[PDB]
Amino acid sequence: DSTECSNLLLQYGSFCTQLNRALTGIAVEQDKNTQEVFAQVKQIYKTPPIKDFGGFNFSQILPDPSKPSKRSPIEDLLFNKVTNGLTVLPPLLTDEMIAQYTSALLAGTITSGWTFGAGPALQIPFPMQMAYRFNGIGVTQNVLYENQKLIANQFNSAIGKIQDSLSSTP
Amino acid sequence: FCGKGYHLMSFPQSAPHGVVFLHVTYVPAHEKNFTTAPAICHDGKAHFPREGVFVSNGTHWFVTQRNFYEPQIITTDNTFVSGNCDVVIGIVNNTVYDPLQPELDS
Amino acid sequence: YTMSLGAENSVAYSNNSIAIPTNFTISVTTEILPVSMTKTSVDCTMYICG
Ligand SMILES: *[C@@H]1O[C@H](CO)[C@@H](O[C@@H]2O[C@H](CO)[C@@H](O)[C@H](O)[C@H]2NC(C)=O)[C@H](O)[C@H]1NC(C)=O
Ligand SMILES: *[C@@H]1O[C@H](CO)[C@@H](O[C@@H]2O[C@H](CO)[C@@H](O)[C@H](O)[C@H]2NC(C)=O)[C@H](O)[C@H]1NC(C)=O
Ligand SMILES: *[C@@H]1O[C@H](CO)[C@@H](O[C@@H]2O[C@H](CO)[C@@H](O)[C@H](O)[C@H]2NC(C)=O)[C@H](O)[C@H]1NC(C)=O
Ligand SMILES: *[C@@H]1O[C@H](CO)[C@@H](O[C@@H]2O[C@H](CO)[C@@H](O)[C@H](O)[C@H]2NC(C)=O)[C@H](O)[C@H]1NC(C)=O
Ligand SMILES: *[C@@H]1O[C@H](CO)[C@@H](O[C@@H]2O[C@H](CO)[C@@H](O)[C@H](O)[C@H]2NC(C)=O)[C@H](O)[C@H]1NC(C)=O
Ligand SMILES: *[C@@H]1O[C@H](CO)[C@@H](O)[C@H](O)[C@H]1NC(C)=O
Repeated sequence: DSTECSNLLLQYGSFCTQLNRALTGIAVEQDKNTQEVFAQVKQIYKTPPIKDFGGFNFSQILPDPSKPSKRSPIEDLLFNKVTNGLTVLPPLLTDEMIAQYTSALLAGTITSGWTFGAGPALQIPFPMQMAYRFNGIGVTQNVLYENQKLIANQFNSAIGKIQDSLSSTP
Repeated sequence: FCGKGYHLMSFPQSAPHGVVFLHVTYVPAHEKNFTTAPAICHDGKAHFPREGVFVSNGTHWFVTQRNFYEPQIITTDNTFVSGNCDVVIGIVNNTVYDPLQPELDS
Repeated sequence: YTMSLGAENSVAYSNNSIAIPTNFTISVTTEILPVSMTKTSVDCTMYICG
């Protein structure tokens, strides 16, 4: 609040304007970064109420209705595990909307495959989507269909191991 | 990476201190519902599409390519056999035509 | 206002139904990328002292 200091500071010119403009550019760049990463869909997709995906379990990655934050158990664990003229501007997208964007992406990739990223969301059963992905890596569809229960069990076990590994590693 | 949709090709255009890419992409349109199955059970054998997907318009079963609706008769030429019908969950019963069958008959 | 994220779409998922496209659209989109800047040179001695 010293007026003599500001009068002497005016001799240095527009340094303050350059610092403010650089910080403003960084601040809008952060919002642009979040927009580029998470806002890749303009349709908010939802999963069906019945979670019949041919044995595949997505409860650890789908949003939890019991939590007020509407986050997945993995996302809830991730958010718990991260801990003079100065102002902190809030981000343009709140954590709830970023969680909503991830929920829309998860619902699109579960119910529609990769079709929603290239156009309209075309529904496909998840054991058929998985077979298509198996054909993408050069494995025949029969291998997926014959061993569908084992693949679903392995996927569920791996997702549980992911949650345990995040909860157990500092 | 090269536009929204299934990328077909791209055109470069010069711009002042920059480049403009005209991305020509293929977007699916006018989608329609069909009843689908993982496999077709015929003669105690499980048939899977070689390159397409089994679809049903309500009464009849066909095989079509995945990204465009083009129904074709389920034959041995466009399906492959792996195992019996007891393992695949959701296998349905339908006939599988054999192109060679009228040939040895005549 | 509180900004909307997108239009709400519910995908009609079931374990035995698929959606197959019957038509297509040839879509051309623009992507603008900067390549270079203006090449500026500053004579340090002339700028500071003339
Ligand atoms: C999907 O996975 C969840 C989590 O692994 C399963 O929920 C568990 O269910 C068992 C018995 O039903 C309980 O003993 C556990 O405590 C539950 N865990 C959690 C985190 O809720 C769920 O049963 C699985 N299947 C379906 C269809 O949702
Ligand atoms: C599903 O498609 C098939 C073939 O495109 C339809 O079967 C044909 O229907 C026409 C119209 O009645 C008949 O003239 C043909 O003889 C039928 N073909 C055969 C092999 O029987 C069938 O009607 C369609 N089903 C629905 C519900 O649209
Ligand atoms: C699909 O076709 C198979 C083969 O005709 C059916 O399996 C037979 O079903 C009868 C009646 O239940 C049994 O007596 C036979 O022993 C079965 N044969 C075999 C090899 O399993 C099957 O039931 C049909 N499924 C549908 C939904 O029509
Ligand atoms: C495929 O069928 C489903 C249900 O038979 C259609 O989904 C319904 O669409 C109407 C109109 O938009 C909605 O009012 C319903 O709420 C939807 N139901 C469900 C369960 O999602 C779907 O539109 C059909 N797809 C096509 C391409 O016609
Ligand atoms: C696929 O879509 C195209 C347009 O995207 C359809 O072409 C139109 O057909 C109508 C009636 O025949 C004409 O009046 C329009 O002028 C056509 N548009 C263009 C751009 O040519 C085409 O008929 C559709 N095909 C199917 C099988 O649905
Ligand atoms: C789909 O679910 C129904 C029960 O609602 C079941 O009868 C049918 O066999 C299932 N189909 C597949 C392919 O899992």
